[PDB]
Amino acid sequence: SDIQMTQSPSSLSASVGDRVTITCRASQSVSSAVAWYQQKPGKAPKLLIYSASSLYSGVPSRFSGSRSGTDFTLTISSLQPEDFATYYCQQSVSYMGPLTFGQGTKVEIKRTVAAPSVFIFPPSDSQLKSGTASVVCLLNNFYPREAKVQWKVDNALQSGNSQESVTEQDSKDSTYSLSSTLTLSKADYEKHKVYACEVTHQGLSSPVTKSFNRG
Amino acid sequence: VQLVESGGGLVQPGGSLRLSCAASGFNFYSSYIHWVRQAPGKGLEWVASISPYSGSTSYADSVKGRFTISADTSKNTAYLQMNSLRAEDTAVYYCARYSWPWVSYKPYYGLHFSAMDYWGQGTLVTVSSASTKGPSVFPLAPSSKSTSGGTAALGCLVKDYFPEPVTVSWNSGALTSGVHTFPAVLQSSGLYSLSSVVTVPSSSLGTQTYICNVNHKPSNTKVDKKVEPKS
Repeated sequence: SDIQMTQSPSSLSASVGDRVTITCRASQSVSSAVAWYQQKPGKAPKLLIYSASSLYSGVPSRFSGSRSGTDFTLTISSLQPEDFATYYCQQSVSYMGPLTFGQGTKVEIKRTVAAPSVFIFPPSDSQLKSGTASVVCLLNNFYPREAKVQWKVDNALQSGNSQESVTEQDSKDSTYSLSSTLTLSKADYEKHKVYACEVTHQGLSSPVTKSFNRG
Repeated sequence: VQLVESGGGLVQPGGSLRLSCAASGFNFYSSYIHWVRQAPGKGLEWVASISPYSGSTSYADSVKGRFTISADTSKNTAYLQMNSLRAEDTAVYYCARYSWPWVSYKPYYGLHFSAMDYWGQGTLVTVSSASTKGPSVFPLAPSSKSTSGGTAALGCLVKDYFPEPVTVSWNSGALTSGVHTFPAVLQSSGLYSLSSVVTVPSSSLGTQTYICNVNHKPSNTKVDKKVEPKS
């Protein structure tokens, strides 16, 4: 007798000022026992709407909820940059019974294209004592999230020895930043001179390369 | 109103942990207290509920028989005793509440339902046989070529630690402009790494000092690393 909450879409990208509608279908009647939460990465969810359509105190009036039978909707009438989040529906129709959540909808703020600023960092002498060298390339404050980082060592393309991390979308300017870390042994690091990261991004007229010479 | 979770940490598979949820600022006796967890990268999953006034409890099938939820109204505190832990129990555990009543009826109209208005910040439970390892902190030194008045970047690389989490601040929290602390990545080695960077005026280099403050509570580690231009 599990109640499934089927939330759609799982992800969407929309512009500031757009109307956004998220839907949640319950697999059986949940009466009006549906709440909607907003969660920023790494933070507790925050209540937006309770009992299907009541706006929780302090929540902006651009958020609203509706029920039609077993179909529930959360609408954001005019999306704002701070509305980037994952949104979840949750039912509580069974008293002291199972509470079930939708799978979440990740809302990204679409904005105009912005090219990254690029920086490269050599490994520290402190790290080299340990036998490994990390070389880091930073792509700062860009949109959209898609980017290509290609590492070159003495103009030879690298593959398989790098890992990327991307920040969550900025709540104010809606941009991303990205790090790429190239990991090599100290011995291999000392066999080569020119370390370069080449960045391709749609906001750039052509790829941007930053480099250093070991030493 | 506040809820504060405690007790999370690293625990071996098959082991046990007791989480606590300390409540303040509301009628704990009348509320309903819930534990809701979030596995890394995954959604919210309800675990258990209790009504402190009566002692009644409820559990998700995934945890029945292994977890016990309880409450002490004398101390306004709820607890989750987790036994026979599995890797699938690794998650951030939140405590949250309903105000009484769970559901009310308006005659000749409908039902009206409570929701989770207050949540704690969450406590991380990591179920693993791997051992705790403290981070090594390395400078990401600003370039010499940040010339004549543009923008420079500098940072700290926080490498090879376990379990999560690490937190990073700059100048003990006084510097937030332009700071980006990246999500940790799991390396193939099984250890985590992350970087934190900040952009500053190129003119500020050489006259300003920048300290990255790294905290890895699982290893009781606090490192304050000064990040300088390399001479």
